[PDB]
Amino acid sequence: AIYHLTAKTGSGGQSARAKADYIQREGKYARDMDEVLHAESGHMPEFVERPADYWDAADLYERANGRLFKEVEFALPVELTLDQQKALASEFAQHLTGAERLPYTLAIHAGGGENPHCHLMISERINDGIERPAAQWFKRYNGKTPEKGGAQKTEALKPKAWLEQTREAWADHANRALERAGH
Ligand SMILES: [Mn+2]
Ligand SMILES: [Mn+2]
Ligand SMILES: [Mn+2]
Repeated sequence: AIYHLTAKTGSGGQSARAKADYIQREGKYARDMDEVLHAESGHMPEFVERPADYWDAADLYERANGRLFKEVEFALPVELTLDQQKALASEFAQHLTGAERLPYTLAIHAGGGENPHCHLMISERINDGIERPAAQWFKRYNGKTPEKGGAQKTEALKPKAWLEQTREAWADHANRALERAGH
């Protein structure tokens, strides 16, 4: 079957922290988590103690005309069990952020019960393993001396072909998961 996937960037009055708290049902929404079946983040730099700490910095330090994150949304196969959905979502997140270790946060939602879906926000900053304070992470990159500037930005999510290529990738992933699940 077809599992539609869409995507958009957040710079108008978009707040990374608010978005992260909403999809994970954290913070103010801590008293309404039934909609969240799973949540996970990855590739977070050392200064981050909690995923939200990364989004807080992004909101407090990224320049106005900067890309706070790329939000991706995709439906999950209903036949799959929750564990199978968890593995699939994680697997696909790695597919999009694993090469360049782009920090990300994803959450799986129980759309009613007939429409399970996944929200995934990707930070377009390359984690090179070099420690940088929160106030320095989003500064401009310094090619000559990486440790003295911000994390380098990635252009991998900007190409025009990226959307359909991601859809084809998601399809290949969902399909693969379905067959080895018996379906
Ligand atoms: Mn892959
Ligand atoms: Mn990884
Ligand atoms: Mn949702």
